[PDB]
Amino acid sequence: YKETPADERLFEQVYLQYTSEYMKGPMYWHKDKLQGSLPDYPGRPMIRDGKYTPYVLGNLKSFSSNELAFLSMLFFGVGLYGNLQFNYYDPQWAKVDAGGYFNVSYIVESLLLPISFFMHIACYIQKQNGK
Amino acid sequence: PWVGPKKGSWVKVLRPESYWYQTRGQVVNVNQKPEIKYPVTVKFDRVNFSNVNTNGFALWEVIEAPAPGPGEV
Amino acid sequence: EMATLPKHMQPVDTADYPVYKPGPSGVPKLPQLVGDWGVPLPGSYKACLTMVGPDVETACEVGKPWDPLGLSKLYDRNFDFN
Amino acid sequence: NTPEHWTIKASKRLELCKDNKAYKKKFKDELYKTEKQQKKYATGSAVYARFNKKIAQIKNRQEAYGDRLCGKQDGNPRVVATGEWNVRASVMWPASIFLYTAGWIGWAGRSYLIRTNDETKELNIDVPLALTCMASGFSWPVAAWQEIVNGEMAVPSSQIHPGGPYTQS
Amino acid sequence: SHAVKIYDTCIGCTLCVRACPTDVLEMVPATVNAAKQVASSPRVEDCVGCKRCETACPTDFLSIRVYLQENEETQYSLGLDLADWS
Amino acid sequence: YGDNRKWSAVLVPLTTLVFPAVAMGSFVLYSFQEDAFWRLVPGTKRAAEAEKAWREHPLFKDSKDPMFGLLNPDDYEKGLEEAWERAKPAGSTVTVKDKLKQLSKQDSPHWESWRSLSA
Amino acid sequence: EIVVESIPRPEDLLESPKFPMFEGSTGGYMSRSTRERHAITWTAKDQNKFEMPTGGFAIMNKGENLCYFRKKEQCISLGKQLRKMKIENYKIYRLKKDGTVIFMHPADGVFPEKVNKGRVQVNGRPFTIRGNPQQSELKWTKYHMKSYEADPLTTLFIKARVMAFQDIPNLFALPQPNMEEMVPVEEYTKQEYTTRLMEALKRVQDDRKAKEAKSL
Amino acid sequence: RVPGGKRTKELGLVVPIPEEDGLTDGQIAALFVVALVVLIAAVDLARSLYFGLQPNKFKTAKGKGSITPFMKRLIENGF
Ligand code: CLA
Ligand code: CLA
Ligand SMILES: CC1=C(C#C/C(C)=C/C=C/C(C)=C/C=C/C=C(C)/C=C/C=C(C)/C=C/[C@@]23O[C@]2(C)C[C@@H](O)CC3(C)C)C(C)(C)C[C@H](O)C1
Ligand SMILES: CC1=C(C#C/C(C)=C/C=C/C(C)=C/C=C/C=C(C)/C=C/C=C(C)/C=C/[C@@]23O[C@]2(C)C[C@@H](O)CC3(C)C)C(C)(C)C[C@H](O)C1
Ligand SMILES: CC1=C(C#C/C(C)=C/C=C/C(C)=C/C=C/C=C(C)/C=C/C=C(C)/C=C/[C@@]23O[C@]2(C)C[C@@H](O)CC3(C)C)C(C)(C)C[C@H](O)C1
Ligand SMILES: CC1=C(/C=C/C(C)=C/C=C/C(C)=C\C=C\C=C(C)\C=C\C=C(C)\C=C\C2=C(C)CCCC2(C)C)C(C)(C)CCC1
Ligand code: SF4
Ligand code: SF4
Repeated sequence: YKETPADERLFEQVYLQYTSEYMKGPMYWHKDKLQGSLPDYPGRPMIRDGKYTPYVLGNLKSFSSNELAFLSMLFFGVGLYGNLQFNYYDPQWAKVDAGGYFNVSYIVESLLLPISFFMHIACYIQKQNGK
Repeated sequence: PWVGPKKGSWVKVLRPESYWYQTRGQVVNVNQKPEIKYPVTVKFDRVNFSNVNTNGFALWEVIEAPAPGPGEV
Repeated sequence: EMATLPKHMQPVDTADYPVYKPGPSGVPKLPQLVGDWGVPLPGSYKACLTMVGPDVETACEVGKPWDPLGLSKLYDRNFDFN
Repeated sequence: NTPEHWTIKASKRLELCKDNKAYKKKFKDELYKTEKQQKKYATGSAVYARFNKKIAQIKNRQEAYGDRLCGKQDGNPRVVATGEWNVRASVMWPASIFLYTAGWIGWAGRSYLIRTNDETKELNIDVPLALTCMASGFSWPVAAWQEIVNGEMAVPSSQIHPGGPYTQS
Repeated sequence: SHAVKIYDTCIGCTLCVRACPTDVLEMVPATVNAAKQVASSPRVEDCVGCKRCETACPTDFLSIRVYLQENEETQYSLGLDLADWS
Repeated sequence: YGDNRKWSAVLVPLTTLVFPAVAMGSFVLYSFQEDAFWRLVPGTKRAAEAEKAWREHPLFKDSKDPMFGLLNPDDYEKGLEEAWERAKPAGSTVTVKDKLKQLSKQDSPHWESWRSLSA
Repeated sequence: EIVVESIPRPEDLLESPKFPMFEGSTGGYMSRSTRERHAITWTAKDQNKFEMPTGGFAIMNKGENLCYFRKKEQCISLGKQLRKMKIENYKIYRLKKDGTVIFMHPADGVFPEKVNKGRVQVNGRPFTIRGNPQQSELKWTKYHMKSYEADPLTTLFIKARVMAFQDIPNLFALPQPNMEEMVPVEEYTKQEYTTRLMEALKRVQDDRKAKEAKSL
Repeated sequence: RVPGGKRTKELGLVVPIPEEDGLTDGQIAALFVVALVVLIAAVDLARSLYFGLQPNKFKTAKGKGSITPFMKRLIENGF
């Protein structure tokens, strides 16, 4: 019997497949397999089956899709109202120049618009996950 | 039997380091000896940087492809 | 007669693994939020032929859509473009 | 502050050349230099006639350029590149004609290459076919759009060399 | 010294061996190719790094590779004549 | 103003003529030491001793092994033998242990031959 | 079977009948500053004019001829020229400072271009040139910056590792060590400790599964 | 000064010079003492950099080594 190049390639393929499965397994320890490296943090798998998990939302993973949707819509409305009022329909620059203080409501309100945006992406993620 | 592609047929080279990678050549000949690692012989109309026209490839480095059309490499 | 090439000897063509599709490893790509962008397939022009809309106004009939610039075929072309 | 100001004509940094003091002064100085150079030679000289022709050319150039816009400070005619077609010294007309001609050249050439497909024909030109392709390249816009649409223009990247290998094989 | 390596793509045409200026290479019996021989590099200590073997290699990409190592330069790899490190 | 030039009269020479000359002479003397530039010149006793110290340390004693990381080499080997048994061509005399030994071994006697100088 | 010639040191052999008739030049070896030499000895049927690698020309004696040079390169170039003249009996030796003679060029008596039995491939790699492992993959290991010297087994293992580490979704994240449970080395069986480690790993995996299944 | 700048000559820009030097000998001496401390520390640092880490220390050095509790907490947290 002679070990031909085809036989060597077959051995290489079987070795590659089996040992790759082994390395994936817990029996092989490498610096790239630490937390913060390639593998997901234990108990918090971000992507599963090519779909975002609730853990991508961090602390909002326990919020239902319905309440996430309501919060996103409410934050969008309030933040848009605050931004428009601050910028165009109730400008504060003239008052501040005169010496008055801003309308504290508008500044805190305006932050809700990006919060509303991210709350919608969280609502979609939660809904897409069956929650 | 013929292990590799038929003589004269066009094969697309799948060797990443080859000057003709992903382009097609003609199978000049195939070595039927099982002990040859790179039996297939493929010639290309485009000479590489070393002005070499033909090369030897293994059975897994060449796949069967249609003859190049007009303006295709 | 052809000697059946073993699996380990079988070449792995590059065309079989496009950029828009997971590679040989089989790992799904990053999830998309706007839509679940599945593996696209070229069927734009066939769907255009099947679709309703063309009726004698441009001297055309169902299965013969009016598309002089062929903007419906650009979806099929993007498979060859990028 | 108005849509009317979008046009380059209504700009504060430009003025019509016929009304530009700097433009008038520059041309007046060019004419003076040409006349002073002319005065050196004899009246009935061929060089004298040539200088008369050059002076006429300068005057016609001034008359033609009077309509174009030019900056207040330097008074040199400007080229409009906003995209306004109906404006003097517009870049669109030269741009469009050059783009057509350049596409003609490229199409012709690509067509010869596709038809020949041979280094021997590349070296020793098949002049009949070359002239045929040059003549045929006039419909290049329609032909190129049709080929792009139908997939006869670009080939999949898997059919051409991608480059050097960046990973282990 | 430099590193002269040979890969199985070798076809045993001997051009590298014939182009060697300081006789670093030699053909050895093998079964990998039809010529039944593959170039070897036993005397890599004498390799100067001229890459004439690489120039003469026919294969699509070289079946013989010379990796230069400037940190490990020796007198043989430097072709020293007027000075002697031995 | 300028009465501090007495400091300059001592410092400018001492800093730009004396110190550079001493540094150059010391550098020439240092160049001829056994370990001139041990962290960039191969084959130095100091470098070899440092490597041996790292090997002596328990954590790093086998950190230079490319195959390090297998918690259970015996189980890995057993699985590899099972895989090769299933995928074995008919009448194949190639064993997993023998193949692994052959692949691990190679013929490269000119790799880092300067190690002899250090030891 | 091969016999190494005496080849006396050039400083000792001031005048010999073997030396060919050559003009001489300043391109010869510097005798004051170097001691290592290379001697080339051949046999010629007739006196053929040939060019010395060191400067001018020379005439080789009918019979045995011997030349001295500084470098194996010079000796090998002269040997190539002699081969062109069809002189195949030439041999090259390296002469140390102390007179030791090392037979060099026809190492086994057969020219390298001709295949010979008993020759084994050295510095040979069993894969295409691009089969070498990635340099970044073997870092802080034996082959820290020489991926072209890794053994085939190491190349295969590293390749399999890079294939394995693409599947991010199912990769075992190494448990974080409990630094509290540290004891002096002085303070059982290897198999028993491996088994205990395996029980600990299974417990960690079960805990991870429960934690992830809590909210999913 | 003999100015060579067009703007300097035009505008009469000047380089005023004090009557007395800003710092005294004692102040310069104090600064030089601080610089000497810096130099000694820098020579020590250069020696440490040249010799790098010494993993042999666990064989002979006094003590049994120590890791700060915060460092242990960082290790447990991971990267
Ligand atoms: C068949 C002719 C032809 C065609 C169709 C193209 C097409 C292209 N070239 Mg160009 N190219 C050509 C000849 C041609 N090239 C030649 C001869 C050279 C050598 C100087 C180059 C050097 C070149 C470079 C360095 C680059 C391009 C690029 C490009 C692309 C953008 C256009 C551009 O940059 O133009 C600019 C064109 C030039 C600088 C040189 C043009 C030379 C002449 C004018 C054209 C030759 C015509 C030919 C003789 C026709 C004969 C036909 C007749 C016998 C019937 C595009 C794919 C660019 C690219 O990659 O974009 C993605 C780019 O970077 N080309
Ligand atoms: C990095 C900052 C720096 C620089 C670039 C200079 C530059 C200069 N100083 Mg010095 N000087 C410095 C800091 C610096 N000084 C400090 C902090 C002090 C206070 C102690 C002095 C006190 C001082 C005096 C009293 C005098 C100078 C003078 C000079 C001149 C000649 C050099 C000399 O005599 O040094 C002497 C000074 C020292 C030896 C003190 C240490 C200087 C610095 C900290 C060294 C930094 C080294 C650098 C980081 C790395 C060097 C690497 C090397 C191996 C190549 C020159 C303009 C002379 C002058 O004015 O001539 C007209 C002069 O009489 N300096
Ligand atoms: C439950 C369900 C469904 C549903 C639903 C339904 C009915 C959804 C309804 C959603 C609804 C009703 C959403 C309103 C948002 C209002 C906003 C954000 C207002 C902002 C308003 C703003 C920012 C206004 C600002 C100001 O103008 C103010 C006020 C006064 C002015 O002086 C000043 C300015 C300009 C600053 C489907 C679709 C049927 C099927 C699905 O499967 C399940
Ligand atoms: C805000 C507001 C108002 C409003 C409003 C709104 C929202 C209005 C919306 C209007 C809208 C949505 C108008 C679309 C037009 C689309 C056209 C013309 C497309 C033509 C496209 C054509 C002709 C394409 C042709 C081709 O592609 C074909 C088919 C096949 C190709 O092969 C070939 C070509 C490329 C040639 C009022 C009502 C004004 C009152 C008041 O002011 C307040
Ligand atoms: C040794 C011994 C013993 C002892 C002892 C005794 C009694 C020892 C006494 C020692 C004594 C009395 C030591 C004074 C030092 C003063 C110094 C260093 C002052 C420096 C001051 C400096 C460097 C200041 C410098 C400047 O800032 C100045 C001022 C002006 C500024 O412009 C800047 C400069 C830099 C110029 C025991 C205890 C009896 C028994 C034991 O068993 C053994
Ligand atoms: C209007 C206007 C303007 C603007 C403009 C713009 C912004 C444009 C854009 C443009 C663009 C953004 C474009 C794109 C493109 C893309 C692509 C993708 C392409 C491609 C191409 C091709 C493919 C071609 C081909 C051909 C032909 C056709 C011919 C010749 C030959 C050849 C082959 C080359 C300005 C201000 C300036 C000026 C004024 C006016
Ligand atoms: S190294 Fe190149 S030239 Fe030498 S035997 Fe191999 S393929 Fe032929
Ligand atoms: S680099 Fe030159 S000396 Fe070295 S092995 Fe190749 S041909 Fe011989």
